[PDB]
Amino acid sequence: ETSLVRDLLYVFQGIDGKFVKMCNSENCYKVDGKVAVSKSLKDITSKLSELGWLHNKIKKYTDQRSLDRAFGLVGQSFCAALHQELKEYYRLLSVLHSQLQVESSLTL
Amino acid sequence: PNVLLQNLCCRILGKGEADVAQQFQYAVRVIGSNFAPTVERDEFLVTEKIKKEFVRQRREADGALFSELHRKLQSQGVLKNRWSILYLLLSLS
Amino acid sequence: QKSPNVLLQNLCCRILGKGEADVAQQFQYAVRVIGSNFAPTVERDEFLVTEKIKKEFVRQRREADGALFSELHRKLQSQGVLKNRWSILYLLLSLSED
Amino acid sequence: PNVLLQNLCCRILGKGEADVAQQFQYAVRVIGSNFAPTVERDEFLVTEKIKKEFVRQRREADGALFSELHRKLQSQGVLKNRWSILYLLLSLSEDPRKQPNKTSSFAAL
Amino acid sequence: EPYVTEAGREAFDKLYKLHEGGLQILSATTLQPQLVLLEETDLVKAVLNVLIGVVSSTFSYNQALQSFAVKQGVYISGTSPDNVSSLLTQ
Amino acid sequence: DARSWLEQHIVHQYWTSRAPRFSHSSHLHSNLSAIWDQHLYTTDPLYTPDDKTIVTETQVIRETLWLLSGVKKLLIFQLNDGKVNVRNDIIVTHMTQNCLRSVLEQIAAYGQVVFRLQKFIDEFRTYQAFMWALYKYFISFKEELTEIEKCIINKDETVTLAIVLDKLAPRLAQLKVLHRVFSTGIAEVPPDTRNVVRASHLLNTLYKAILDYDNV
Amino acid sequence: MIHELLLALSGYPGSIFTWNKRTGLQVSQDIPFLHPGETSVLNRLCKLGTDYIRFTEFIEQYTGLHGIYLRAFCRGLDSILQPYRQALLDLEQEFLADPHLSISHINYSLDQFHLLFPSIMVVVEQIKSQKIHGCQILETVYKHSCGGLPPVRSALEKTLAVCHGVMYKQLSAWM
Amino acid sequence: MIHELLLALSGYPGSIFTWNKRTGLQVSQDIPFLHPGETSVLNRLCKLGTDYIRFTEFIEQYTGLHGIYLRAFCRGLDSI
Amino acid sequence: LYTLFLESVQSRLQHSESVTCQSFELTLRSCLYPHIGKQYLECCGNL
Amino acid sequence: MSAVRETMDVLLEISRLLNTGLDMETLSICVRLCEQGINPEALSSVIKELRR
Amino acid sequence: NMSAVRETMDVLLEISRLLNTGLDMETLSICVRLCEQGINPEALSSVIKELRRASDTLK
Amino acid sequence: MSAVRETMDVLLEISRLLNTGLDMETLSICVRLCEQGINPEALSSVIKELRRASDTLKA
Repeated sequence: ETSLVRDLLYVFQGIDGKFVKMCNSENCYKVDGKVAVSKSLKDITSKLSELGWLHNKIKKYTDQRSLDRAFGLVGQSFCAALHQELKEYYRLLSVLHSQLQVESSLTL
Repeated sequence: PNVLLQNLCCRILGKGEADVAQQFQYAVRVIGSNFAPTVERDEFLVTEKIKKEFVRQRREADGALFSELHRKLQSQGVLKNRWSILYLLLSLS
Repeated sequence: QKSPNVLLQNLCCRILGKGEADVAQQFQYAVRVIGSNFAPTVERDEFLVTEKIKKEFVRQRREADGALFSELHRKLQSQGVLKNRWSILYLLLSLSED
Repeated sequence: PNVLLQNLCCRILGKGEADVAQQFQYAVRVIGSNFAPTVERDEFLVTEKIKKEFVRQRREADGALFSELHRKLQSQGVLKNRWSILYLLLSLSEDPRKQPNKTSSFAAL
Repeated sequence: EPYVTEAGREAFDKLYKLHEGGLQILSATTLQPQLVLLEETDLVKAVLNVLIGVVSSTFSYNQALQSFAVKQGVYISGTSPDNVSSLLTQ
Repeated sequence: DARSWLEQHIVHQYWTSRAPRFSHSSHLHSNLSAIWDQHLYTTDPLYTPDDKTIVTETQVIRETLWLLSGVKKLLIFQLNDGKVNVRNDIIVTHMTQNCLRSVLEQIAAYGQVVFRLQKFIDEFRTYQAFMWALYKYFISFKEELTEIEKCIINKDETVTLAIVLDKLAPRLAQLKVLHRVFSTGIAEVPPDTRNVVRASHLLNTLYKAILDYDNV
Repeated sequence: MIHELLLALSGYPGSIFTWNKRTGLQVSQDIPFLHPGETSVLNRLCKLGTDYIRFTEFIEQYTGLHGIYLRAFCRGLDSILQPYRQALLDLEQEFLADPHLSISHINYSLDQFHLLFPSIMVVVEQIKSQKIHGCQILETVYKHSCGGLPPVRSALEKTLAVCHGVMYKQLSAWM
Repeated sequence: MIHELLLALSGYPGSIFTWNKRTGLQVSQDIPFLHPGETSVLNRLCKLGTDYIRFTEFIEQYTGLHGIYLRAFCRGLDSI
Repeated sequence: LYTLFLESVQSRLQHSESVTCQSFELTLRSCLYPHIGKQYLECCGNL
Repeated sequence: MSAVRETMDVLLEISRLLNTGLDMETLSICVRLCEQGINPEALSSVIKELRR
Repeated sequence: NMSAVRETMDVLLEISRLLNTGLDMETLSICVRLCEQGINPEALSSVIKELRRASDTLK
Repeated sequence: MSAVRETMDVLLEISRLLNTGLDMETLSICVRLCEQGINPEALSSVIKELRRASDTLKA
């Protein structure tokens, strides 16, 4: 329960945490490996998977951005511009993780 | 209760203790008829409203900061009727 | 985990051949013994102890065993995960037999 | 003797002025068992044990110094209680090589 | 916290009293020497008098040497540790 | 009682164990050494739990600040003049013993040099006036010593590893460049003939150094 | 978590932060209490301290092959690491102001420096795998500051400016 | 410490600052509740008040061999 | 000659930032080489 | 007490951001009332009339 | 880490067999840990020896 | 009392060279004990037992 709640924070950052997902490149779908979990709160983490899936595609364009300074002048200055709004994504994530540690609700 | 209510009239009007009488009766009546909250208690609704307001004025940077600061208010663990205070600030913008 | 007492209980249990509580009395005895004041005999030289062990092998005519041990000492030192080698060498010294 | 032996029990532990009761009563019992020594007096013989010990631990320089200090000691004032003092320092003599195992992990047993 | 160096005078005073005590046990006399209050500003007035050749309550004039005599003990000696006991004599 | 007053108003002892020792803090990030040490005691069945002198935050750092412009300290197991090395049991509350050593050895070397530079101070004139230029420069490093000494004695002291060691951080580099000039200067001083060559090849490393540094 | 990583970012090694000097870096996370998700991102911040200690080694080696413009670019480049290091102690107080922050705060502050740090480290490595020295370091960094990324192109004009200033000294005396 | 270190500096014996005639004035070794580390520098601070009363003795012997220039050297050094 | 040197160094630095001087210490020696001259030409006059 | 200061600081900063026209003393008073379970609606209503 | 404990266990195990002993490796592994937890070599020897005295009598 | 101060400075040199590990205050207690008469064996025996005891109590 609370463990899926830490684990969606790791998938908003787009880098697989607690469980193996076997996905990062057609969604990000969590696998708990049980039938006893409901699929009414694993359907919610398939909406939280598609926010993290579409995240890693902006990060990986910026990983192809690292060049000595080859092709384009505008070509890495564009991806520069996509790194600013990406920084802000990370700012809405820093208030979420702070909700998790014991100090309204922590629900999904 | 009474002393605090009076001190408020005194402070905002910048006038002394027995010079606030007429307003003092108005506040006691308005407060007396609607003393307690009539709406559910739910911190989340207010934080969303405060954040839509910032969105509405495209003062998004002050909005982002406001979330950090609200989290800080919660984490300290000192207040209990956080919602009401935030709703009072929001009403006064 | 690896506290002095736990480590001693494991010794008693397996050696006597019985359960944890059947070796309970010898466990009490053991603790009394360890907690006896003993003053270090080794406050110097890893070398001098190694020499005594080598002397034990020669003394029993187990020369081949001393030839191999000498090489093995050099290895023991080299991996060096033991920071109280000397103590171990003394323990082994007292357990020397034919 | 009681105020002196006691104050030793407080200082050694560095703490406790009645929490050192156990150690006091114990010190008193120990002192109350009658030891007899191997050699009583002679300044030269105790001084010699300290010189040989010096050589043995590889603190040869210091051993050289100790002799100057010994002579000095007589001149600042003559002792009648020296053998016993010089012994006490002897029994507390240590080697500059090696540690005595752990004695801060030994408490847990 | 502070160590003695930073800790002003008091810490040093408590230390001096403890240290002297340590030595004081082997020496046996009728009564052990103890402090008798003067303040540091009261010492500078007893010395103002001894320059003209008048006694205070730390000086006892001796006709036998035609000289003055200060307290020899652990008599308060400022906050110095029995240093004024030798310095004030000069 | 003089002893109970001394125990309260001066920091608990670290050269002796007679007065125990601050080893708590209330966050969950500052007990790091105990958890890390625990993790190892669960993880390696061969672990020696190292015996460690507890500090007592920002008192090992004032004693490194002593060293850096003054005398040797016996909470540092230094040996000879060319070896000034770190005691093998000092820890700070909220850092790993391995991690902490790694820094104590940085600033160990920057006090290694200051102890060497002091070892040249003894009580021709060219060679005396070069030694006195080193020492005239020292009163401006001891001038800083009392600056940083007043920040840490104050309550709340609000100094630590990362904001104490930035104030002396340009002077730390100015003493590093004292070292190369003087290490390559003297080398004919222990073999025979001082006569002209001690003065001349010590003017020469000085002259190379003002050409190397000023003109770049 | 936080204070060992703040100072492994300044380039002082842990043993839960293994660094084996100039052949590589191993991240060294076998840590129970830090989650497999919070340690995975912690490796992403670690790569940015690997490139930070591959850069300071080039400082201390050439201020202390031959050329006055190797060490003039060394006093240009420290000025650019001056807000990097400035940010390292402002974070020290960030974890003292409240203790309700974790490493998500460290991911957020360090992306601004993430667009500086491989991109300048590749510039000096390209200088040094060709073994470029003299006035043509300045032409090398000029054809890099002709490049893109809006922070880096302003930064390398500052690193160009202190050792072009050393150029300016020769031809002022020469004239 | 503060007035107490001025009067060890004049060279005059203290209790904490023992005089041993072999060495001049020196701080006594390893005094509890003071770390040993601060006394080493303190020994050096005593070394300027030790040589200073090794100095007044060079004065007072010839003031208050023989030589009219001995006591002229006393009035040379007093301004130092 | 030592005092004269400091004064000719001091007045160039104060007349701050050293950037009016270039480059930099050998310029200060080549002011001192005329300080030697005024003694070297004037000793040779009495000869 | 320490905690309470820090809390008043957050509250003052939030107030500034929301440009409400409350200072420290009026806000402390407002907080003490709210904490007693006062209806914020009614309270805002009084405060606006008091500012007029 | 798993390799390191094992290599160590092995060098000791060759040496033990050479001086002869009825002991298994597992008890020998404990002894290293007891030494590593400190403890004077005479206390360690006495307890080991004593256990062996007790075993032999018992069976 | 003048006498009492001189002896302790020379005495502290031997004890620190020889490794004994007694501070000033304690070194004064033993000198008292030896002057009032004590068997030397007892005095060494207690000091060693108190020391061993103290380190364990603390830890």
